[PDB]
Amino acid sequence: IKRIGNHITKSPEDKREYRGLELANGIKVLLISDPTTDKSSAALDVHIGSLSDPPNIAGLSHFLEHMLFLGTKKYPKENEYSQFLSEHAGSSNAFTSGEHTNYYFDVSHEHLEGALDRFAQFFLSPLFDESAKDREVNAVDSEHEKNVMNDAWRLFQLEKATGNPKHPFSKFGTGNKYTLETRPNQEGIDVRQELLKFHSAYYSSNLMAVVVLGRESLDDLTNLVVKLFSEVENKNVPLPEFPEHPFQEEHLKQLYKIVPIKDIRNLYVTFPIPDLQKYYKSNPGHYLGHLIGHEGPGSLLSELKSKGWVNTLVGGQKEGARGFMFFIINVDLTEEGLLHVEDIILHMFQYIQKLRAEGPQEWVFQELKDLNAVAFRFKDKERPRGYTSKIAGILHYYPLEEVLTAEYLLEEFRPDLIEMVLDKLRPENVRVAIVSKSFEGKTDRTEEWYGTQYKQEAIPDEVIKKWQNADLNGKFKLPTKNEFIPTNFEILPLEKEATPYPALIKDTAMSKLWFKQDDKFFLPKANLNFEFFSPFAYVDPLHSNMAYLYLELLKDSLNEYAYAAELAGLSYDLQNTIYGMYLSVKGYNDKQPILLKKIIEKMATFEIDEKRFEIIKEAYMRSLNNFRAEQPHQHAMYYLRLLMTEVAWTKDELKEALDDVTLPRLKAFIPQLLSRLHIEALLHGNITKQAALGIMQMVEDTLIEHAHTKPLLPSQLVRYREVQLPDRGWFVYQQRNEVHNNSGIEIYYQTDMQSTSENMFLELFAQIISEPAFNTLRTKEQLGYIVFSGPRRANGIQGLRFIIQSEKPPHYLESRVEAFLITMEKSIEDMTEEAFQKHIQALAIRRLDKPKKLSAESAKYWGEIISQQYNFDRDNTEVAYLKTLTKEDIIKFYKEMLAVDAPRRHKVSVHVLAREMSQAPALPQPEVIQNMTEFKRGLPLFPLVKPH
Amino acid sequence: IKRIGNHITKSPEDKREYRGLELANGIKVLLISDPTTDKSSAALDVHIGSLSDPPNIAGLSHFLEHMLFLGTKKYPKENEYSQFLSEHAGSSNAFTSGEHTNYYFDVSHEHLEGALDRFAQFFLSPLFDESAKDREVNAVDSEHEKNVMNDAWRLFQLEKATGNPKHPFSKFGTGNKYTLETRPNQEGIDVRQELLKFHSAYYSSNLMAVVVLGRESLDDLTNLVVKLFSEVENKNVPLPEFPEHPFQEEHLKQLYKIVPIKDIRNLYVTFPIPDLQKYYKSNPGHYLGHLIGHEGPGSLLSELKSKGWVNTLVGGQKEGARGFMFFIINVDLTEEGLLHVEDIILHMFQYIQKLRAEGPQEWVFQELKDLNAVAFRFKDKERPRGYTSKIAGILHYYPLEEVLTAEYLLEEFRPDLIEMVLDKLRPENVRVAIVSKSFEGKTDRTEEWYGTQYKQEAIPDEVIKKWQNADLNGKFKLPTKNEFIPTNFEILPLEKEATPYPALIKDTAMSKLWFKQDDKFFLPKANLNFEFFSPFAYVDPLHSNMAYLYLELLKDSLNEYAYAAELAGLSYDLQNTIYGMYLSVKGYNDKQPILLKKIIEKMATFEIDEKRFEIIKEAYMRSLNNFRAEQPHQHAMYYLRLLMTEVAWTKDELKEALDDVTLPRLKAFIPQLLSRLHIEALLHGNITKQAALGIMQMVEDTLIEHAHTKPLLPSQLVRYREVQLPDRGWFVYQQRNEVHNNSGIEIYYQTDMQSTSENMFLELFAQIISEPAFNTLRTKEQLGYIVFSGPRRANGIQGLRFIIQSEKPPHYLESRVEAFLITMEKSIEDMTEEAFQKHIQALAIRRLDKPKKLSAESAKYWGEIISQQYNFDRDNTEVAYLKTLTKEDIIKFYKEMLAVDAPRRHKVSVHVLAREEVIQNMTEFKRGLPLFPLVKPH
Amino acid sequence: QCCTSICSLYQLEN
Amino acid sequence: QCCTSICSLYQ
Amino acid sequence: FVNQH
Amino acid sequence: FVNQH
Repeated sequence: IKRIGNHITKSPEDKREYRGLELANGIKVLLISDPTTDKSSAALDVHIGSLSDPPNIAGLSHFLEHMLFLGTKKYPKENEYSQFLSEHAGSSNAFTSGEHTNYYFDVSHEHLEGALDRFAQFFLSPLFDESAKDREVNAVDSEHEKNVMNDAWRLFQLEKATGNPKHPFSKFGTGNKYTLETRPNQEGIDVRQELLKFHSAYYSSNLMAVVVLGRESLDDLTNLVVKLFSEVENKNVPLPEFPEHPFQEEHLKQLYKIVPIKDIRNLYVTFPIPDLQKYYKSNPGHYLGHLIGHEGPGSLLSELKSKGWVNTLVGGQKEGARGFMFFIINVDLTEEGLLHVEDIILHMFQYIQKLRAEGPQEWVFQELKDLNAVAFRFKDKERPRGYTSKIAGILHYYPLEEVLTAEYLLEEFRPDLIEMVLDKLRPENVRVAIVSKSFEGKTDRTEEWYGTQYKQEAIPDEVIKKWQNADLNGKFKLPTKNEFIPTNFEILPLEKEATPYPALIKDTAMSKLWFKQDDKFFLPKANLNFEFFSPFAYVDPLHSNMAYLYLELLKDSLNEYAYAAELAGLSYDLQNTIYGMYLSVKGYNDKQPILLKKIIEKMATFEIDEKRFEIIKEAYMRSLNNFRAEQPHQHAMYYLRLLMTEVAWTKDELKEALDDVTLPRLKAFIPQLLSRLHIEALLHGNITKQAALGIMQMVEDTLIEHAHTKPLLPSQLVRYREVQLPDRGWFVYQQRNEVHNNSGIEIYYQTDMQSTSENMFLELFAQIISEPAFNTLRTKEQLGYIVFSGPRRANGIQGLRFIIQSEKPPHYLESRVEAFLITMEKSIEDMTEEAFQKHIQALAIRRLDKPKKLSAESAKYWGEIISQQYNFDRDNTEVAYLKTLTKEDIIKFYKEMLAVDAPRRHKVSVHVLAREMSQAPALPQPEVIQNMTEFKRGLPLFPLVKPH
Repeated sequence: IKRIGNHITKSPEDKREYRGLELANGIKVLLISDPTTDKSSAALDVHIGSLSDPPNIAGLSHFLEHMLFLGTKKYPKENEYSQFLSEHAGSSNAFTSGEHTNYYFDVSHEHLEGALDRFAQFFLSPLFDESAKDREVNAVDSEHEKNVMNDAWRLFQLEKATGNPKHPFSKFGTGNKYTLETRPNQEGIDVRQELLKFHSAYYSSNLMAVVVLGRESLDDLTNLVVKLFSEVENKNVPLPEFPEHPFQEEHLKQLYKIVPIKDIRNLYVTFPIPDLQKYYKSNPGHYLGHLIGHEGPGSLLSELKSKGWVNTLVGGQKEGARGFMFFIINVDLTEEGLLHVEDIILHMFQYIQKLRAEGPQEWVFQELKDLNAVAFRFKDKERPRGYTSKIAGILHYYPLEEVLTAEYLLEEFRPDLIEMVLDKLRPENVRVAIVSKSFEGKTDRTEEWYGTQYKQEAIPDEVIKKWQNADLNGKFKLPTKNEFIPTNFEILPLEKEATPYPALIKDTAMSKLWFKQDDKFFLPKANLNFEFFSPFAYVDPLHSNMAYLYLELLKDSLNEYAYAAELAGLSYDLQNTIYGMYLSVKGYNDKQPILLKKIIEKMATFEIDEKRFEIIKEAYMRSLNNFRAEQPHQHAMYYLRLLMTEVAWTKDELKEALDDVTLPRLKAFIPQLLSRLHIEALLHGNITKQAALGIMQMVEDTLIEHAHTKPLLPSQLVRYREVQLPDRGWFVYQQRNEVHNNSGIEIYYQTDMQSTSENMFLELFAQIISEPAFNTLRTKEQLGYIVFSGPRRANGIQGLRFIIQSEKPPHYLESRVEAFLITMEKSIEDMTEEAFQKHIQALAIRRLDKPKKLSAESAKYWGEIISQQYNFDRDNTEVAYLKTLTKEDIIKFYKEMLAVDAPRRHKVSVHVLAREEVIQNMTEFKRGLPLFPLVKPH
Repeated sequence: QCCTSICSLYQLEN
Repeated sequence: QCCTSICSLYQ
Repeated sequence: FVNQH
Repeated sequence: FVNQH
């Protein structure tokens, strides 16, 4: 009751009334009301990172956030937060940064009290025990043990390592069961006392801020927040910070050499700069990020492209701790790009000095400020989970008025800070880092935490005084006036024939359409997407490889044009599929035609630059062979969708059939692919119907004019179908992951086709085991960190699956899955009516839920139009069938389909094992699959789903 | 009783025994005693044909031969001959020609003695009851009615009935209800007394010679035929001879513009000549037509084909009756061959003039004699049903001591005979006949029986006298020595890999090979078989069109070299399949590799002629839009395959996607098609085990070095599966035929996937109800001429089928089939154990035999390897299983899979209608049904 | 066995 | 949610 | 080719 | 492109 805000800045598109305040104990509280929401939520952000861990025990903050979810004294049950939150269509999640720790959930329609009061005790009073601390560090160990091979983490910790080893930046965030358990009892340090001291010292103070997305009012919930969060008492803890940047001049001007595990080639150029979070009005770092990392005509990337050294390069300024902040120009490299690193960085300082001679530009600021103002004014709707975590996560920095207008509004263009940061970019401040697998035998030093190898090649002053000596220009220039900036923001009125679902309007043997004027959102922007079909796109591996090569070189040769469209708010995406290729163009309403037209005329009338093809061919050949370095459970989810389909090609087919693709073969392939084809599309958003038919008309008329496109026969518009497993069939086959020390498994229970009375059986059974599967297989039995079980739907055929990867041998996992099945059905027959109706209501709220963003319903329409079912109202009738179900119905579903003694039982298993690798029932002897095609030769195939 | 006979001439590679002699009444008999055989037959020929039918009734020999099989005196039940015959694993058949009429049957090992006594009663004394006559007139009408729109019959009767209207050659041989039933009973003539007169007074012991294929000895078969065929009474009927021609020199030098219903273009040239049938010592006509119809460097077909006028040429002797023979040269015409007619015929008389100036040759007669000498020394033995009626048909023309060597050896050279028959070929003796669609409407005459429209124009004297100006010979020259004539013949001895069934000897990712050195027949011959699997050949109708034009154009570009090897017995077939390309080279073992490697290095390194590509493209577009005129029983079989298979392209889509075929399009297709392919092969018969390896190694070597062929990864050796019909499901697909006035149908019961116990359920039920099906549909119900019932083996899935076309509505016609299945439901249960044993015995005789021709061993080993089944010993295991089945098991199979109220019942039907749930479109049908698995290889 | 291409066979056996 | 996937999630 | 009767 | 991070 200390501080109340009067009115803050909101975009005039929103309808959500807001209120900010501050409590007696110094908590920054923000209130959000929404009358028409369906999942309310709240969040919290304690401003304490893993950079306040004690020096002896490493990764205490992460172990504490990981242990706080389990157990309080006002709710002594182990899972009562998770169990009550999952009975009511909610889900909870959390993470730790280097500076703070976010706690957030979401919950159903009005269950604010019963989950917010459970979320408040989180900090009011927590209770731990021996059991939890003893079996939770195993899950944190699995967490680190899956990230010991992740090159996004190995490079991160190696940047943390080679700095100032007396600095708190050189600290480890996770804990690997060794710093958490083995070291503290090696020297007798207790852990529970460390956790109670950490929490009572840091978390209970003023530091945390809260936000809650309520339905009721802006006075109904102010009282609710005050009563719950008044207790936590201010301990007057000042914010931890440190003005000393970790890079002292002894370890500046240095060039390491790192050896990865997955085959990559990269070049990092690191600059240190002082803190610029205080300047959030002029924002000099975004200016220099816009001027350094900018593709287009005559810019830093395009010249390095033209010399064949660089694929791409991301610039910008990288944040750090509170006191300091980085600046990075991160590049990737070609085969002969690693020979010319000094010339690459020479061109980088050529472009720096060419941007240091011209000086600060006001029209670039005005352009960027207009673009951020237009991008703020038509800001789309937000999902209430994830959003409240962000705006609680940035609430510590800004006052009450601009809590929302963060990095959107800019007041002044002050060139003095532009010159300051542009002076701090000097080759006396460089730290180059090269990653290449060509350094196998040359590295002396190795990392202890992760186990990576690197060097110290401190750059002698030859190449420094080659960098800053004489820098006039190459052929660089500043970017020009943008022409894709929008000017038409008029919402077209709803026409006479206004439909709630997309209607077939054109139906020819060449194309078909699906059109809906936007009725709910009223934003001047409309996405539109296409699915072109060709029977020659996936005939053999070679024809499945020219497709990716052609599509990629099309995307390569058009980035130069359309980066200004992606910068103004028009984004496209063009990738291949099994059946044909794909296109999806979204963004502001004014320049979809210009862009789509240029994409089509660049698609049909397409030449090949030979050296670019010869670069991309190798960048794909090195994108096939590093599939062996990736997660085990992803190899399970790859192998299952390879075996359970009609035709699919392995990663071993395509790298053999890349030894045949040549320039003339690909060059003759595009007239073969674009000769006969068929288009399927929906158009959605703010467009009239005559202009919709004109847009797709112009599309197929351009393909007619340039490609000589003919329509396909209707008897060769076909899809693929799923193999039918025998009743009482037990199929398993194992493969061995080469580089990960974990094992993995995915098990598949196949029921039947897509019906309107049979999707709710499997869906309700997958909702009744959603919380207990996690609860007994990851928490109680500690089988690993990757636990997931749900419905899988490919080719119409629906199945219930289990994804789990662990240290244990996989057949142990499959046995304890069967034990979970038996214990689960025993728990099903015991449950009462009220809990069963609670599960039915939880599924009737998760599934009967309107989408907020316009792309969230365009991905609801398109994802079923590409499945050829065309059932738009399956969200109403299906859940109207869900309301009439009896307790017996699910047992009758379970017994003859999913049980061990079942007559209709379909089960296939994929075991991925490692590099060197409470009463389970009796399982029948497996039959193993040693060949995929001889497997799929003796089994029937399902019929395809008839459309609606 | 006669005691005549001497040593019948044979081949020295033969082991069969022969004996010929006459009877006291005049019947000639040839006795063949073969102890190894499994079936047995007897046949005879009556020298009275349909040429001497009474004038009032248009055809009585055919109606007599249809009415002969019914109602013998001694065995008076109607179906008795074919019920004693079909239960002992035999099926008889007979026909009636202009001057002859054969009657042949076949029977099992021992039932010959109880089969001749049903067969001699066709000749001793038949009933000819009228109640079995009013039924057979309709069957002869349905025989005629399917030939009314058949062009090879319309041209036959227009060839006959344009000549002398007084001569008996211009009569009508078949009969409809008009001439048999309707015309006589209006005029008041009884057909019964005409059958009794025509069989009693004109059908005798002379003009009749029999033969028997038995397993009994020399002496025990001679008395058998004497005991059974001495009762045939003699009448000393004179032979129906006439020495004059039907062309009396006023029917010459005319041109017949004939309008067809099928879009065809042909040129018929006809020369009348007298008989050379007495001249079979020199055989001048075969000499002359050999030098006329030759496809080789500097020939007639080479010169006319080189300028785009003709696609094909046939020249030789079209025999008519005793007294006269024709001499014809028949070509096919292109788009511009239709309007350069007199220049074509001018070239034909230019080449005949070159044969006049060169005169006779002796080395060509020596070559043609040595080729028939080696074609007779190594002679493949024919099947018993068909070998008897052949040498009973030609037994009327030769002496008893030379019957087998009748057309297989030649006597001394007679040049003056060839000179006289060459002098008969003059421009004043021509009869040109033109068949073209372009003559429509301009024609003003109609044939009485077939309705064919023809216009008769006498050719002007300017073109006859410019055909007598034909001395500018140019590039026409006589053929050279052939080099495919074999000289090496030895058997290779049996190696230590003595296998009764061929096995793998090579299995790579590139090839796969099966090899059986032949151990039965000991002939210097060999079969080679190939399949070049490729995943591009049936992707799109455009790729099926480009495959078929590639294959046809390759076969056209190679005939120039291949026809010198076809005459010497080296026969090759190249065809396109939904999977890839089928190659098959068969013949003598001497020159197999030269022809095979020439085919390979013409198939890989091949370029295109523009003019030839256009002619082949228009010809195949014609052959695609031409299929609309086909018998209505064959559109149904076309439609069942269209619906059952996974994916199939119709005739309508092929001809529509044929428009976009160009030479640049086809030029890059061939290296795409043969870029990556898997080969599967069979070769057996007189080959060394390593020479099999060589003959596959040089094939894959030549292909990989001339076309850079890479192996095909085994995830793409896929084969199509079959649509699985739902249980208790009935489906109907209707369609309309446009050309024929009849309605077709095909009923299909899907049953289940192939197995040892399923295949014998289905085949034993198909052996139960086949002869009752023929009897009770066609003999009593008089639905139609064509009627068939049996198994349908497609994609490893079994089925039972009914194919019948008729005058009736097909929705009426299906109910007769279902009432037949009820009738044989009732009949199969109220049935004895002995006749069930007979029925399960005759299937164990038909399935368990041994083929004598080596190409039939190849046609079953290859016929099973291409099914991916590999079960080389189905006969023994499966027939062993057959001996255990009981009548209870067949009622299990019926009441479950075939009864009208059966649970597992799979019913699909098509309908082809006359010109005068349901299946709307086949993609929405095959989309919503599941697919069967594929068969597991043995 | 129907030597001539034209056929007057009593029945067609296939 | 987590930012840039370089932070450490609970589930 | 020869007609072969 | 700019490092949004």
